[PDB]
Amino acid sequence: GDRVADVIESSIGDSVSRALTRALPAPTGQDTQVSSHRLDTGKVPALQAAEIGASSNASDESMIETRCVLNSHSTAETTLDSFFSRAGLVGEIDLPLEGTTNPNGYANWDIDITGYAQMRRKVELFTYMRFDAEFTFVACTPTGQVVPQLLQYMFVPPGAPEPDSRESLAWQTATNPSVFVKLSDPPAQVSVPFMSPASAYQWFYDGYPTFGEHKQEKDLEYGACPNNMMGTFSVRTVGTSKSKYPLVIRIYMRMKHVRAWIPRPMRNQNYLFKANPNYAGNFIKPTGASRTAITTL
Amino acid sequence: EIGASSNASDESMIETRCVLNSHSTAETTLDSFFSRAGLVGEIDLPLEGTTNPNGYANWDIDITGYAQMRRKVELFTYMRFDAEFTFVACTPTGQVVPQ
Amino acid sequence: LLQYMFVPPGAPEPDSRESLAWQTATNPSVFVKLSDPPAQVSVPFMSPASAYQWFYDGYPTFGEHKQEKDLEYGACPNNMMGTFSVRTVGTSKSKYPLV
Amino acid sequence: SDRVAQLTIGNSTITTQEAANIIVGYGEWPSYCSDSDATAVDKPTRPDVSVNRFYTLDTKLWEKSSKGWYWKFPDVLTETGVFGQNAQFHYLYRSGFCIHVQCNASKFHQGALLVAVLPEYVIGSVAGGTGTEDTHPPYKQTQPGADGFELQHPYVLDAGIPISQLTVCPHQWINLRTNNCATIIVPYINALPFDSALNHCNFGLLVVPISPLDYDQGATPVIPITITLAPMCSEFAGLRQAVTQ
Amino acid sequence: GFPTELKPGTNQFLTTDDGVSAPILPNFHPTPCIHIPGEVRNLLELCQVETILEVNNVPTNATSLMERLRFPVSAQAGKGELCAVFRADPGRSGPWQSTLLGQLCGYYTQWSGSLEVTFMFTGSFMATGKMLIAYTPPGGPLPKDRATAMLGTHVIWDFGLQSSVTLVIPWISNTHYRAHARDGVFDYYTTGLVSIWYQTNYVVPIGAPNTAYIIALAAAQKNFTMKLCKDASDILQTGTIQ
Amino acid sequence: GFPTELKPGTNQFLTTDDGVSAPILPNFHPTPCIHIPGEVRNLLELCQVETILEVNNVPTNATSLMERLRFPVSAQAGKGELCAVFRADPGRSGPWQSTLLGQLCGYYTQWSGSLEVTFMFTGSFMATGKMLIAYTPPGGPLPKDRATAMLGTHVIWDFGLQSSVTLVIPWISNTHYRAHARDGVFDYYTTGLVSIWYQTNYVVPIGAPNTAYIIALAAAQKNFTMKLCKDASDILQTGTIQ
Amino acid sequence: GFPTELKPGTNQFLTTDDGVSAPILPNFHPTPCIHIPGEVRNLLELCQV
Amino acid sequence: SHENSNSATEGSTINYTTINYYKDSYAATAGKQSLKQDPDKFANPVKDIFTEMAAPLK
Amino acid sequence: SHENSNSATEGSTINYTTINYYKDSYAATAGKQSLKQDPDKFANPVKDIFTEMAAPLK
Ligand SMILES: CCCCCCCCCCCCC/C=C/[C@H](O)[C@H](N)CO
Ligand SMILES: CCCCCCCCCCCCC/C=C/[C@H](O)[C@H](N)CO
Repeated sequence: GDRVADVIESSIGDSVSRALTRALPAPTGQDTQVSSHRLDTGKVPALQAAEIGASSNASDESMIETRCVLNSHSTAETTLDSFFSRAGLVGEIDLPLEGTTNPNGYANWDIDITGYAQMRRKVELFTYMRFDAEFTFVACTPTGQVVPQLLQYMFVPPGAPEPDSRESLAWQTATNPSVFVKLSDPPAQVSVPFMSPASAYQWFYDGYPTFGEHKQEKDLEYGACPNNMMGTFSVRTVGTSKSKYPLVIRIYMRMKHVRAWIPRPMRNQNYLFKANPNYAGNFIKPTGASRTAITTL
Repeated sequence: EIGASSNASDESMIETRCVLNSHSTAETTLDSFFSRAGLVGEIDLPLEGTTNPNGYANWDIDITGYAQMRRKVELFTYMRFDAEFTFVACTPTGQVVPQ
Repeated sequence: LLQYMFVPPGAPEPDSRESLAWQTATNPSVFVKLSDPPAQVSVPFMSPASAYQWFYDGYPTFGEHKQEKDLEYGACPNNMMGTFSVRTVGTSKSKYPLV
Repeated sequence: SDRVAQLTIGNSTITTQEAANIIVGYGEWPSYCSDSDATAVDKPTRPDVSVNRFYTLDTKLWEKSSKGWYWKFPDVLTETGVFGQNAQFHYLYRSGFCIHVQCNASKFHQGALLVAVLPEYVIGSVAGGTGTEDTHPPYKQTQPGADGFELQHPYVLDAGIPISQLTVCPHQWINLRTNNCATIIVPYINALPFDSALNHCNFGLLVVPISPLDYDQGATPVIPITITLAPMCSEFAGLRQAVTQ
Repeated sequence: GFPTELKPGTNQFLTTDDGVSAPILPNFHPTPCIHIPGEVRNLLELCQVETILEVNNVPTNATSLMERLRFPVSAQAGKGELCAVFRADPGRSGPWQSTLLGQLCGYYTQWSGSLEVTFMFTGSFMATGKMLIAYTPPGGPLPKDRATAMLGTHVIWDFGLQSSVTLVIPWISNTHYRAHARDGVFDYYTTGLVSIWYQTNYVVPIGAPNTAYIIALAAAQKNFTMKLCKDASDILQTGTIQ
Repeated sequence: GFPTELKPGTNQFLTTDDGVSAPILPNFHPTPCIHIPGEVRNLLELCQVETILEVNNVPTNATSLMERLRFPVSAQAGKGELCAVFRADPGRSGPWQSTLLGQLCGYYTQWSGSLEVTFMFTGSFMATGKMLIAYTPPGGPLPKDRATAMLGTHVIWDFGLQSSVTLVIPWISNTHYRAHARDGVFDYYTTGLVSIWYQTNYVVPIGAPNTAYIIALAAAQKNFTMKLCKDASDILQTGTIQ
Repeated sequence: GFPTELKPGTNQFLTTDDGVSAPILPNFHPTPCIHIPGEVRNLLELCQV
Repeated sequence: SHENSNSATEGSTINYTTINYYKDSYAATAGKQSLKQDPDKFANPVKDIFTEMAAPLK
Repeated sequence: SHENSNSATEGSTINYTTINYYKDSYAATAGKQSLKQDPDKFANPVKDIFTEMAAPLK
């Protein structure tokens, strides 16, 4: 009844092998002879050599422990977490008593990396990443003087509406987690989990309840001014009215549990915009400091 | 079909889940539903006026203060839960005072 | 509020309050109000050898005795090594003298 | 498969003989691949054959004034190329590949190329003043054709990424001096378990002549470049639309 | 005082936390709860209990509210026209907004709004005829004829002895739902559709009525789950709630 | 209250620390990460992957940007002159600034910028000739002739069937890099050098081209390590980044 | 908050004390000290030379 | 016990496991040397073989 | 030991037990996998039986 079938795409033989646990290296190799050692014997100069092997005080004997330096410091400040060590000042939200920047107390901010070009440079060596997040908040007057006042913080998950006015019920809500603390108290250490809808951070169609990706016909990547609905922040001044002091809030983001994938060449042009790595195609520049000649330095 | 249950039932040679461990998969229980703590009471004390002139202010537990909370809580007939409360006091302009 | 920061050897010198070296990411910094208890802190062994000894140990350039390729000046901060920096937190001046 | 099916020609412009040049690393089709997982109410299937043979798209010519060319995937798997009979209907796609590049020249020519595959190679366009943050990504540039497209500024890779550090990705050095073969294998690379048939274009293939082509007068002034590919382990499924019959 | 350390995270207040509580009445023992049946263990098992679904949601008045639930299958045209179509979006608008599955979807962000359905026929006893039910996968246009809809996936109903049919929807996830860094820039949303076609005319012996009514059900099964608890936003208020 | 002690280190804030965090969303389980290939384990294994290196970094315009990478070996003089020289400083300026090893060195203070290199020849097929490659240890002057450079350490290349050569640099640490208690007083910096000498003239049969091009590579191995994580300082900004 | 007690000795500062320190640079490993001769163990053995 | 990724899928085998603990005695996600699912260090039968003499057939 | 509901009555068998503990090492009311009164997972003798052939008597 059935007359057609073909898949193949297989190989047979030495696929796998025995199962052991021997994580200790042993003397490997020795020597082998070739020919008459000469300088200009005719074929090739500058001949080679070989060794046998040894691994610290573990492998082979442990009679003498003569390391290069008598235990100066640690030798592993190169991992991914080590690279992503500090916590840079990402957010610099400013609240005046009166003015045009933030008159109604409310101030909306969202997570991004383009705020720091250096941070973007350091973070765009790869394609796929997966990390947690933390945040710390410091509030001070422009002249640096603590005052008695209460503040309201809240995190906004992706796709949640935007609280615009102080009277917005989104301030009340129940689902958006909120934090209350006086500014005289120590800063508000807090963590944020991995909120992406995939296994790695990558933009395109990931935001908005509607469609997305390239070549729009059914969606706008605008969402008014808050483009790319994602994890944002909100902050008020607690009170039925205005406050009595100017405020200068600050943010401190810090990665943790960092894992990368697929490295790529870093960058050799100045950044121009957000979410669109353009460059100065008419003002293309070299990379290193060029010298005069090649024969001389 | 026949049947299989994760890496427990049958073999455990390969563990190919749908997503490489994105997050937890149990944010649906009753407690998960009743997660946040909503602002139920908004008692207001003026220095002088008509609302609460004599300092005292009486309030009682209820749910009708929030229609959304009542909607969420009236899906059933019988319930049995504990309770907690937290209190925050501030001036209308938001300035702590010694009292 | 005050801002403290440690500067490892060979790092640039923050001269003005507007210097981005104040911002940085690599120089560890400490923030604490002065009304709080003092800021206890530790500093590891930062020398490039197995013991403290001057001569050619500072500057990205050369050093030691009989200079021909380097100056042990580095402007005023001679012998670039572990230094400290301190500001007054604020977009402007402060209201009190400090010691 | 084999070397025949519809396209049976096995002799290019130089009409070469004396065996072939492949230089195999793996052991003759090292097994099948996986199926992964999902998190929705969708599930794909397999088309088996009719995509298991070889394909040889058009040959682009190398000259002294050349700058380099690039390709996008799976743009050439669609109607933009030889195929296009089972590429625009379904919704999900995923496959490995067996890409082979064969050049040809006499013993009197000089120059050297460079092949490289850059996953998620999103072009930043020519830019240079075309102020665009997020309005409308182009379709007339990112999908040139099965012929590829000549680069504008190879040093910055027409995106701003330096050409010097390219060798991080898998790569071979096409050198006119000694050999003419280039075989590369690229597995599936995507964050999501399965890709779409739309603007989620996978890795792009780059070919840049670093060592310029040169010769003496009287010889052949142009050297052809052949491109062949083999879609190991491909799938196709997914479709739902308006009035059906 | 004690060999402790000042903690740079205290003195604050979180709304989604827990910790050492404080009982106020020590001398207390609440009434021991006896086993009353109908104890619900999870917010699920409400997402797969059958609930009737409105499709003919044309009327908006008060008296005619009834026929929002069922639709006619009378015998006027019976060869190749369409009965009704809809989407598969649970918590946006339209049909699923009326059932319980959509009502529960209105409390999360990761939904399906899919899987098995059921159609119950109310023909008298002597009605015969065949209906064509087809499903269109996401990212596809609805067929312009019955032949095109016949392709892909479909099922042919009948009225002889069926009185029921349970089509099931598959589940597929390929693209990005919403990756808005800001709102008002992206409007790209699409979903598969379901259609009903008159296969053959509605046969009836002389004496039986002409118009019947097909009802529709809705449910799910144990594959998909809801996620990302977000606060529901509604208008189910009147302001004056004394 | 409790039998504790007041702690004279709390209430402060450190930027390079860790401690008891505070999750905000308990009901959450992020997507389980499947095994996607190309997972990088350490910032290393980028410091020994071959990357082409520019030496003829004379041009500074836009069109002529290409030949910064390779240099000519044409046959005009072929007995005893010099081709090109450079230093071994990774993260200061010049050649290594263009490769990936120097780019990674620009993030630390304890570097080497050394070890094996590679040269790939692009002669047509029929070019013969011998090149002299020599390395000068630190604290030494570059030889004024080919004979002096021949001494010490060196290697003689050829074009018959080589098409490649991999010289390796040793690693030596004797003096003090920078012991500046203040800047502007010390300017004593030096490093070994590498030179290329025309051993014999560039032979070619009548019919082949005259000028060829040698390319150069760069990599390391598993001996040296980077240290003292310091913040990189650059100018890769434009101010206007909307 | 916790079942603790207010401690009537904290908040002060002593000049001849010790306690929980605070390192600033986690990614660090100072040079491993090799055995250089002439290591002095105690302020004594200078009082009888 | 042990969880494959977290709930049903595969891929986060030795990547993500468990969740968290109290604010004083907490932990994280990692792997140990004992009590694994399966050690992946089993291969490398050949290590040095013959020095040079492989196959001078041509 | 074990309490039936809390004092005398029945119904809160595996619902409410014990009260509380200190402010640092506390607990709540739940059930375990070992040390029960009686496991209630004992039923289901039949699981698949004959495929279709039950009783075509009419
Ligand atoms: C829509 C913005 C990017 C457009 C495409 C350009 C490059 C595509 C791949 C990189 C962009 C997404 C992948 C993640 C990159 C960075 O690591 C993320 N911003 C992490 O925060
Ligand atoms: C350049 C300053 C010293 C010039 C040489 C004079 C004496 C040389 C040996 C002593 C100076 C370096 C060795 C260390 C001495 C003191 O213990 C260090 N300052 C420790 O802080």
